[PDB]
Amino acid sequence: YDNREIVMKYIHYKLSQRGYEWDAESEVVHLTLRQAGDDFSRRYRRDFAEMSSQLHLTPFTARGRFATVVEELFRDGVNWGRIVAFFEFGGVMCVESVNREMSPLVDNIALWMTEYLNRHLHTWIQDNGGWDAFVELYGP
Amino acid sequence: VQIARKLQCIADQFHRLHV
Repeated sequence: YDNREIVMKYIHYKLSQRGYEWDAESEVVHLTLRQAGDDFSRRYRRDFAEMSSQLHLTPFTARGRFATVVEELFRDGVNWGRIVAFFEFGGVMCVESVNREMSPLVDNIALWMTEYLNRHLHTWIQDNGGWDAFVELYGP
Repeated sequence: VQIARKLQCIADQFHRLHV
């Protein structure tokens, strides 16, 4: 399961569902991930609304904000819920980027998400049943 | 008001519903 295309497909979905357009077996993981995400965003929508209004994205601080939030998110543990939030947070930042016309920032966020998946979350995912475990937990 | 704190909190509520 390629972590990059997991990111790419997810970000593209979340954006196109908000009205933006973006130049981007195994398909089950992608479908399950974005379904869990839409459910996550819906339930805590007011919260995500308050979070997006405090992001305060600038081209200078962007990568710092991503690094900081993500680090504190997994600072004291990793579970599938937090991994979903990690994708959803990435989505929030990508949406707030095109909201201010910083399209190139989306590609960078996509890069950062991918880099974080390979470097940190990957070992956890493998040692916790792989993505198949996630599908069994967030599917039917 | 803190972003990662709230995100982490609701993430765990979401996860506890799946056990």
